[PDB]
Amino acid sequence: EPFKQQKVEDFYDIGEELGSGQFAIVKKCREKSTGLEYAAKFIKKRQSRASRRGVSREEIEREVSILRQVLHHNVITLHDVYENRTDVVLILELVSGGELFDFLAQKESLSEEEATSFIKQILDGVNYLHTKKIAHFDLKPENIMLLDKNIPIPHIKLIDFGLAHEIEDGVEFKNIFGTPEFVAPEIVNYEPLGLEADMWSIGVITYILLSGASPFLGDTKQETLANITSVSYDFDEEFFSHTSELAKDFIRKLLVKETRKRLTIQEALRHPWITPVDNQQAMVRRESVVNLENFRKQYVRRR
Repeated sequence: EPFKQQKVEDFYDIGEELGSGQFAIVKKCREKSTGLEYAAKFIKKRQSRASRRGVSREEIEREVSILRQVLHHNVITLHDVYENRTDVVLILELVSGGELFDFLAQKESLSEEEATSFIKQILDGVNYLHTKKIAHFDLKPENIMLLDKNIPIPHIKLIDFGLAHEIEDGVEFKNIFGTPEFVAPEIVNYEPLGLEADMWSIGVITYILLSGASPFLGDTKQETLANITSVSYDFDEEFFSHTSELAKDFIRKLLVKETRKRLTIQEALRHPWITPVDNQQAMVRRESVVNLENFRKQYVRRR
């Protein structure tokens, strides 16, 4: 339905900053009428076409269209949409538990069983999207949030659908976007895009989650892109000495250039590392640990 033309401030209390993109600013908010808390995403609108600042009507309407479709316990929910002269404001589910990687860095120990549990949460959210032919296109640790960091096993919420796109039958979608470190070769090569790009990103997130190291990240953006296109990564024993074989197989099957060869979200969920076939493989996963020393070190370096 239409965006609300009323003043956001007239119906919402505005609190602290939660974050921002280049073209958006997210703030904690409360609906005066209900007393309920949400997050208000203020997206700056473009003036005409050649504007350096602002997001286009098409891109704003796409994000809204996608968010209005999604109702899943591992995905952020949309509440309301407002529009003024400068901004289109998205009223979203309040997510305030911080980044998953922040929480993990806090743990005294982490087993691969625990790790897979969090990974499955992401996989469950992505599956829901992919079933609806929706690609997220921006899967990275920043966009992997939690509701509450104070329950034993926190619940993951996938956020920021600014780059999300509905995959159409027989329509070629080609674009260059996202954070270099996490993008699939087809993005870099300006080649047809689909749901496969998300699966590559999951492989990168898993890699970092288990090691602290990033598979393709170089000294510069130039190096990073060269590594991605040539698929040049390793399981160095400095970072992967504790890692199980199935964990490496899971990643190895996700970091594949050929899109048709890469695991689908369904194939990823069935994979023995996520889903043990017998008690043996379940116990191997249970006893395998993540070196949080390396994970923590590298995460603080991201701060």
